[PDB]
Amino acid sequence: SKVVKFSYMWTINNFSFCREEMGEVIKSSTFSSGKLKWCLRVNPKGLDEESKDYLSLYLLLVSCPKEVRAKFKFSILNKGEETKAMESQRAYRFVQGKDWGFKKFIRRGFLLDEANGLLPDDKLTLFCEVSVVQDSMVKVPECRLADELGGLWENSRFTDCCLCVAGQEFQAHKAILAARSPVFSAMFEHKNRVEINDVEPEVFKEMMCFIYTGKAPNLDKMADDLLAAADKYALERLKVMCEDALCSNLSVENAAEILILADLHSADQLKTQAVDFINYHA
Amino acid sequence: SKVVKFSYMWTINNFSFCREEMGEVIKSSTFSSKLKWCLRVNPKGLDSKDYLSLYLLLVSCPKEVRAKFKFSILNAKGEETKAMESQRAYRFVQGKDWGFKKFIRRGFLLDEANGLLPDDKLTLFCEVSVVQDSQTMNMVKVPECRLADELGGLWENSRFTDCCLCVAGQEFQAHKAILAARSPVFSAMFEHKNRVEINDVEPEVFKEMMCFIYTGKAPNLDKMADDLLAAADKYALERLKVMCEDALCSNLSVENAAEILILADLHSADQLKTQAVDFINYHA
Amino acid sequence: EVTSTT
Amino acid sequence: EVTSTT
Repeated sequence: SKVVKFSYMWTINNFSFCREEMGEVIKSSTFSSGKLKWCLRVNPKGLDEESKDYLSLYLLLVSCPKEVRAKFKFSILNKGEETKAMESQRAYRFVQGKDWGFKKFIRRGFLLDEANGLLPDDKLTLFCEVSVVQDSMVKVPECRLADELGGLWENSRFTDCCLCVAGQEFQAHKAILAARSPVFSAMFEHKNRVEINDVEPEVFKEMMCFIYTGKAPNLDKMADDLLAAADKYALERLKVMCEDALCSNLSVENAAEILILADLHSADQLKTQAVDFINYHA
Repeated sequence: SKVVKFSYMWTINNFSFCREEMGEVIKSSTFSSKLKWCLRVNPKGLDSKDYLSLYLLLVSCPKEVRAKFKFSILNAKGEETKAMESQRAYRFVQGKDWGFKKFIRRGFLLDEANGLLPDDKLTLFCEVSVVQDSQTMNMVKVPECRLADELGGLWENSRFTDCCLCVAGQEFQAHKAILAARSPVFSAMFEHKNRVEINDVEPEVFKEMMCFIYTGKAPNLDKMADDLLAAADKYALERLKVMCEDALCSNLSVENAAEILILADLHSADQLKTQAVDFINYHA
Repeated sequence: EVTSTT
Repeated sequence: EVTSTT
């Protein structure tokens, strides 16, 4: 017998702000205790009609090596103590994609009432304690796929085509570009020199970097240009990563300018946040 | 926080017949959960004489341990009686012991009117618990990385392939770039002609090693950890070697540790070799 | 009372 | 009461 306990503290700012309607969920970020990734789930206004006036809180097992028994307890931190705790009588069985919790954890009326101090500064901070139970490991290195692939790009290795960015000549790989981008694909399928005249070389270097490693380390300093590049080459995740880089900078200074930028490259998430920002500041 | 709970059952035959006086000690076999424990008992006490003193002794360990313990006597029905427990975790170190000097009276016990010694056998039960200590939203939902999944498509549908790997007669379409950035062995080959024949790995296991090369994942690893290890080692796929060293290690059993050890010596599986040795000894 | 959606 | 022989 072995028992592994581990906490998690989730903070949701402006609990009254979130638009989530009865039936929508806000999934927190994953977390382990040092092979399984967990995370919490919260339905600001209930799981369904029976619980429209309550908050539904569930512990969810996100990833795992193809079953785990766990007990859990939820509570809201007021000084930092525990209030309104609910916990399983026993350990429940979880599996990749399974969740367990309380459909009717706490009434919205109660939680939103200030005399309960459950939302100091309108900040709901949830607290989950998990106790995994097992009956009675090698050091695995971290995936280095994205790194070794970026090597192909940095040091030009085994290239097979040429991308011309406003005069500039870059060596790259038809296959990788194709698998990683619909626009590049359509090109190499309908022939080794591609003319690119809609992206500045500095931004292009960054954009390729994304295509080969899934990362984009200078993103925060050319988010507007990288948002338009990501848009013109169907790189949806890059596009969304530029979208929040711009969303977090959003201010009464560049809000009208970010909105425009969002309406042209059709940045869904960013357009919402900007409209919602400009209004709550009108 | 991690708590490992284990226990040990100790039976002393013909208890009332032990030639032990005040101060003599009789240890038990050492038990385990990588550290070695063991119980100690002084039938007549340590000084005091009218009681039985019981201790939990950490016999062996690699240089500090926190542990709670519960002592009790088991009746004939296997139930628990006369239990005394440490109200917290005490620390042990090589040779240190903790317990109860005055566990149970020499006279409350022997009284058959309580039957704590069936057939004049004392059944001491110990339970040990070894305790050891071991973050706002964004408003913008950012998709999870798809790099591995898309590169995987290149392998699955053979798109924009540029070389051929003949695995024991069977031909597979691949990509020199990806194989070279991914393997020191393949890179070294394409260095010095679009056709490489593999003669040391079986087709099924091969498809699995390519699946890893392109995605950093090996879904069917469990079904072939030994062969995929052999393959991972020959093509210098370090992470996949260890991912297999890990799979094999978790399956170590009585009737197979001999086998898996040999595998480890042949494929230089440092970690797995250690875990297999340590396992054989734990069962000497 | 504990419940799930899965 | 818990104690040690040492």
